[PDB]
Amino acid sequence: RRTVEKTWKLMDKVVRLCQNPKLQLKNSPPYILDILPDTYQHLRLILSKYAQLSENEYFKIYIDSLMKKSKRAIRLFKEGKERMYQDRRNLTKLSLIFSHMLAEIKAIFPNGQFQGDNFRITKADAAEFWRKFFGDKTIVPWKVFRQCLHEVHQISSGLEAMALKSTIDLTCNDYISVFEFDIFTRLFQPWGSILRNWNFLAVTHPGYMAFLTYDEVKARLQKYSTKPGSYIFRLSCTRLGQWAIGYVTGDGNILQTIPHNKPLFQALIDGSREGFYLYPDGRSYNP
Repeated sequence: RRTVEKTWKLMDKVVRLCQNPKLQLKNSPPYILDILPDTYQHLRLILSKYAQLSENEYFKIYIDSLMKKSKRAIRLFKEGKERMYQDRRNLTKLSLIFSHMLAEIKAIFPNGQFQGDNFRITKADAAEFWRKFFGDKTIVPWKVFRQCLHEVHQISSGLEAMALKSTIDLTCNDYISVFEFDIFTRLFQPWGSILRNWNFLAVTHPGYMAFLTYDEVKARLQKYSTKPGSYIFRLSCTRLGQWAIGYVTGDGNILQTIPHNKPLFQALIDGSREGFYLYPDGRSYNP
């Protein structure tokens, strides 16, 4: 708790810094003004229930992530000055990453207790991969993983690795827990063509907006009312491991679907067929 008294303390400076009126935070997911507070409430849940907690390696890496994370914001509010109303956009990249650190600690410690030992990963192939390789593990550094990842699904170049590090390392801490893992496995399934989809999808596809809000997505496709068929897809902070599809109707309107649990790969392949998905990001060509 010694360092976490130092962890919360840092987090309060930050919620202290954000609450500034000159910031006009339009708290639309994520709400840096809630995720952070909620993150504390849970640490109380977690610390309530628990030296066994002390040796938890993920807890250590995690709180390390949180604080390392906390001070950067402040430092940010420092460097930035007036700019505070690229240093800003950075702020958002963060409230985002905190949003995820939220979800993960929530997932590894449900109701307040450690259950990483038993995370049930959604896709099976996916699960045997990790079990086989990591088995008992809950968190794994980046290099290690990539290496194993590599024994099965070869990674074309140092460039692409990091780019993938980028897509799997949410919390941004150079480690990959079963969670950051379990989400990405569900995002880019099926397990066999793992890296194949990812590349075709979130790397060269004009239709991959990464994280976005339902208001922004609409916002963007308001520039295509004129052309129904135009669509784009995204991830969601409020529901990680999930893609939602936005597109414009022959009614001129803008609709939003979320596949239940059919991959994006097919969805788009099909929706494009009923002539639903035809001009990725209002762009002529569509793969």
